[PDB]
Amino acid sequence: SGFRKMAFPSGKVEGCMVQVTCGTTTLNGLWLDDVVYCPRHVICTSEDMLNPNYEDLLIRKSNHNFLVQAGNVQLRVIGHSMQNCVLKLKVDTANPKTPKYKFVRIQPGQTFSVLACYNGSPSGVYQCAMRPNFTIKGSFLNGSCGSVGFNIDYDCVSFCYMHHMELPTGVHAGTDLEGNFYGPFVDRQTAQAAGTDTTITVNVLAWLYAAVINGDRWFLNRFTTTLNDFNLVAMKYNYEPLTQDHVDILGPLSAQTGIAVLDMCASLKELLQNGMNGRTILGSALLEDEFTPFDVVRQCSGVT
Amino acid sequence: SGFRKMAFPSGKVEGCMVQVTCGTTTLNGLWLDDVVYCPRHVICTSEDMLNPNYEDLLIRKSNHNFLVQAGNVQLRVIGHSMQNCVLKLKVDTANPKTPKYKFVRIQPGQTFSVLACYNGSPSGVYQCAMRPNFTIKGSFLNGSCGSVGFNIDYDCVSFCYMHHMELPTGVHAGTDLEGNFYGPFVDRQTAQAAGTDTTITVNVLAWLYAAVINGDRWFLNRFTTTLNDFNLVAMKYNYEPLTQDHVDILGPLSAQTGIAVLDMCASLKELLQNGMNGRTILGSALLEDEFTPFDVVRQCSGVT
Ligand SMILES: *CC(=O)N1CCN(Cc2cccs2)CC1
Ligand SMILES: *CC(=O)N1CCN(Cc2cccs2)CC1
Repeated sequence: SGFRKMAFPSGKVEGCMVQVTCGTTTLNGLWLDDVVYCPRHVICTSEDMLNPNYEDLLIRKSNHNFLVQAGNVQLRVIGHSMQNCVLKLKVDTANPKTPKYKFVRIQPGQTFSVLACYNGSPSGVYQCAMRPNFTIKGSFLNGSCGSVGFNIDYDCVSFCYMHHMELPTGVHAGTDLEGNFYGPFVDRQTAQAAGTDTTITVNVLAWLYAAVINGDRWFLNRFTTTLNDFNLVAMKYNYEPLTQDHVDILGPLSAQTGIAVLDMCASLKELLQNGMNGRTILGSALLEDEFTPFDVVRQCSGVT
Repeated sequence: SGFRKMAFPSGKVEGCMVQVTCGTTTLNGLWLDDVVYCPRHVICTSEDMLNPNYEDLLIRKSNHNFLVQAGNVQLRVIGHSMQNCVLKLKVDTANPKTPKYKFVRIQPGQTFSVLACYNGSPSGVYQCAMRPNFTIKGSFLNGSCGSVGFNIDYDCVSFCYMHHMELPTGVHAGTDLEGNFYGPFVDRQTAQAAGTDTTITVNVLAWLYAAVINGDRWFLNRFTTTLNDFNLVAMKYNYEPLTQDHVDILGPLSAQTGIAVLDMCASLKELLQNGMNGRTILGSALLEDEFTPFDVVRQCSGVT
């Protein structure tokens, strides 16, 4: 028992982190097979970041200008190309620690682990979610760019995020491993404001199921609701509308606990309207929305 | 910017996890050099757990009865001994992935990362603190015992915890790597109740400093207090008394932010007496106490 914000074991990803330096700029790169992936803004000076023309800036860079270092050993760059907002640096050596991997582009509401790195060296691992406004709430200082987000399915790492930017509001923006940003963000030092950070309703319900499984049951009530009635309340509280697809995904949690999804919706509706009244659920005083239904099942069953 | 509950990268510890089976019982073991460490309750049947006499039960076990498997390869057990509540199984092969390591016994208030494992296989990593009542609030199902808690200082892993038990209240108890339990807990299926889970005051203040560094400043007020005045409030709210040692440890955070430790104490005092009023600090609606002053400095500076 017990329920924690848990990240995937990071070892498989630690074996892929390298340092990439171009001129005076240093960030992280992801070494998979004979390719090192990194944000294209590694070619920029802080002055270039104002209105960069990446294709033009890249013309002034040759293979020998990209310094790639894995631990204390240098990798030889034999090619470079730009794909959207990432650079792909072909090196002459395949990463011997390359795990089974995939590049996936996640949807908002999906969670992942981040291995925050500086100078190609891992500093820590934490769990994130792709917010409905396509930002993530991470922990990233200067030098952390190129750190990646991932999920693991037994022995295959699905990389889903690469860190590129911090908005003036302290929230983060990045790309998938094809270099396409999540949301409307651009790799430029300009005014970029995030939209409404709505709450991921299906995740809150999954977390309420985890609370019941782990003994926290005070919030269970004698009520039920419908999807349409619940959604009137979800609209008022800036929660994502709940769909039948979300109800279907909560099926296994409903089956395990014996609590119908719409009854859990009614508990969530009372929690939104009445508040917590100074009480906690799984050690939290707010409704947690960065656990998906799959994360709850995984943690509650002990998948390795 | 951004501040997250961050665990250490787990790779160094993943390389040490093995499965240990004795009879019909399977849990995790920690393989360092040619020794595998695991909870001594691996020798028990659920029936033995009621009132086990470990020295007597161990007499019926020989080296060949301890099945140790690292991945899909079996390790040969050439010796076994009991040290307090852990068994040390000497194997004929040194773990080639043994990192630089130390065994440390932590104090309450200290934080650490847990690599939750099942059948010697890592499932996830999360951050914990040794509570003032010597329990930890983890996420551990049957089979998770033998999972370890650790801190890393650059390339040396300091192992501080090994999972052994879950109390009826859903909280966890375990030992250091010498087999001595934290607190008064015993490895027996008996009535064991935890004492008051008081809040780690110095950790809350460190986290308030992290909030100011990361932009959350609404709780800063025009007041100050003394250690004795603050402690009258800390007593009322089940917070640990603050000492001059704690004030000294907060020195670097005070220096960085320009906020005197006693002024931050006064902010915390108002937060305790007035509550949050529906507001949040670093995405939390309660005062977080599982970040030490050292964790805050580490995360805010990017130590790898
Ligand atoms: C994440 C990180 O390391 N940095 C340093 C480089 N910086 C370049 C810029 C991208 C957009 C505007 S400036 C991003 C943050
Ligand atoms: C943590 C874990 O794997 N388990 C299974 C074995 N169980 C034995 C007992 C220890 C004290 C009472 S029963 C502990 C939990």
